[PDB]
Amino acid sequence: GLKMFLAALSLSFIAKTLGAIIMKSSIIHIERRFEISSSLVGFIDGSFEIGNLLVIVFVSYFGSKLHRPKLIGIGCFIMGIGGVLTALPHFFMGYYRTLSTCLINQILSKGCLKESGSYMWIYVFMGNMLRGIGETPIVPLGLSYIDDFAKEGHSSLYLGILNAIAMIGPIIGFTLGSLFSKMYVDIGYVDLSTIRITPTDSRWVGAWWLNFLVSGLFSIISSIPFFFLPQGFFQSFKSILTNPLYVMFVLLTLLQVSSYIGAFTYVFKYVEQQYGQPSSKANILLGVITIPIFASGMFLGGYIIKKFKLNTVGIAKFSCFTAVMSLSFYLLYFFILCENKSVAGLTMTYDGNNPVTSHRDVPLSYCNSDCNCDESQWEPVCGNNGITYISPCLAGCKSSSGNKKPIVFYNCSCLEVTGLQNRNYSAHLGECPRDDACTRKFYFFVAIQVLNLFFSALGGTSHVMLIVKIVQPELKSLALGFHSMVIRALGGILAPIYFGALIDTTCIKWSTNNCGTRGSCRTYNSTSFSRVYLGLSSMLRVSSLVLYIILIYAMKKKYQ
Ligand SMILES: *[C@@H]1O[C@H](CO)[C@@H](O[C@@H]2O[C@H](CO)[C@@H](O)[C@H](O)[C@H]2NC(C)=O)[C@H](O)[C@H]1NC(C)=O
Ligand SMILES: C[C@]12CC[C@H]3c4ccc(OS(=O)(=O)O)cc4CC[C@@H]3[C@@H]1CCC2=O
Ligand SMILES: *[C@@H]1O[C@H](CO)[C@@H](O)[C@H](O)[C@H]1NC(C)=O
Repeated sequence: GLKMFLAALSLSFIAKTLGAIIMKSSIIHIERRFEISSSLVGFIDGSFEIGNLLVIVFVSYFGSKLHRPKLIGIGCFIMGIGGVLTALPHFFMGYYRTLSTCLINQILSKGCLKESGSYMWIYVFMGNMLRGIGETPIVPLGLSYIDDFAKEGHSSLYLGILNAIAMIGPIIGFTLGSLFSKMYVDIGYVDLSTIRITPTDSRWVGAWWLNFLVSGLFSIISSIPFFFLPQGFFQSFKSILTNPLYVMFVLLTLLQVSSYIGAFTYVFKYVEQQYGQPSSKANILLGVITIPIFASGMFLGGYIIKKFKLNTVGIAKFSCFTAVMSLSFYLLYFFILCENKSVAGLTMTYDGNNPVTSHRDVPLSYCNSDCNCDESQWEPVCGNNGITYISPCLAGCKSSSGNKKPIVFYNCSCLEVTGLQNRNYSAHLGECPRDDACTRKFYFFVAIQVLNLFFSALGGTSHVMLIVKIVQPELKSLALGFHSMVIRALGGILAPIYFGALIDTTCIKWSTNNCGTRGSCRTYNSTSFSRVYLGLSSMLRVSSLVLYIILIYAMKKKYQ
């Protein structure tokens, strides 16, 4: 009889997952467009959790479940509104808007402060918090209703089946995300034949608002069927944290999730700054190749735990095994890397021959000297030598071909290598793409990501199964609830934040905002991005592994 409820919940789970990706696939765009640092784009990303942590508290004191289906419905409806709200800042903000050649010819010749636009991110941040306030009722209350209507061995298995179908969402999310990150932000408003920036450039902000509008409409449509369907605490918390093992595990999980959440939030920016790949490719490769294998990994983990008869002391050893395997593959990321992009004036002297300690305050070279011009304009042009430059004026170029589609500057004062004197010094817009070898290494990156995430998923269910055998039977609901709350809150709100702070400390060139304020990051120090990204994710992981080993030792003792 209750097939209706299951269908509806599946729609909702598909909707929930679609929502989460639409947020993490638009990070590279929202950040790029509202012009905020990586830290805030982490804050905005976390606000979703921030809302989740809010709704929890409000129900805990002065709230409770009542008529589950209508509640799930109002939750999904609020999630959809929130998606629509998050898309809304685009319709009342304005158009998302340097080719100046050398001006040796001419030499020695308030509103921005009051920029509400500067706190316009506060809109998206709110919308995401709405989404968080609305999503929370889905999972726990849906599982409660299931367990209310379930025969022997049904509610839990139902979680499994629903989780499987949910994996159809990330597939569409990334697929749609790959489609809308190729469409310029003002698509339909501006004639797309004049926009010079390309999807590979670092100023390209794709249609994120389409992502959010589609996610919101899907969420509302999935909220529709839920209507017309049905017709002390602290004391235990004390105990749950009194059990040393539980504490070890929650800490163990928190460490890994923070390594997962940071990596997910900034994987698109890492793909783009290390290898030359845009966001559209990354999105679709994660959606077509990685997600089916991730679902296969989750299924295989469940089956391995269900068939091989792995007990408590054994399930922990198996999950640790998955981790050693995942970490091994992750630690391989450090051998499939790529040299730094030589951005004259940022990683080297302007003459392109001497490398310097600081990106900041690099003295102008003869070539980039008399040509006085801005020093905060990121209009990158790469020359025949293959070294990126900052701006056509900072490269000392004199003449331009014109607004014709291929814009090739000439007579550039820099690029004064003596080996190409007979050759020209033309430099076309954009940065120059990385050598083929790096594009090749991108595929090793995708393969290592696939294998890592497969071995990660292999231990997915094991986490829930363990969090229930490490704790006394009468504390389970509270123990798993506190686990989920700690993981979501801490990992979700803090990890996108400090990962972005450290990625910020790796940034080389920032862009002026409306009124003289660090805006967004135009180019990064790839190698440092790695040591701060791949590095913080590895230590968090290694530390998780280290505690597991300790946990296994202890479990091997407690039961023996
Ligand atoms: C780029 O430099 C070339 C070579 O100097 C310029 O071509 C010469 O321009 C000047 C003035 O017209 C004269 O030397 C000759 O008429 C041109 N022939 C050459 C090769 O000497 C060219 O005009 C410059 N283009 C700009 C404005 O960037
Ligand atoms: C598998 C996933 C899509 C992308 C995933 C990912 C991708 C790269 C990544 O970092 S990477 O260095 O391993 O590539 C971390 C993660 C963490 C989990 C994250 C999602 C969970 C649900 C989902 O559909
Ligand atoms: C330099 O540019 C000229 C056009 O001005 C082009 O004909 C030439 O092939 C380029 N390089 C060489 C080999 O001189």
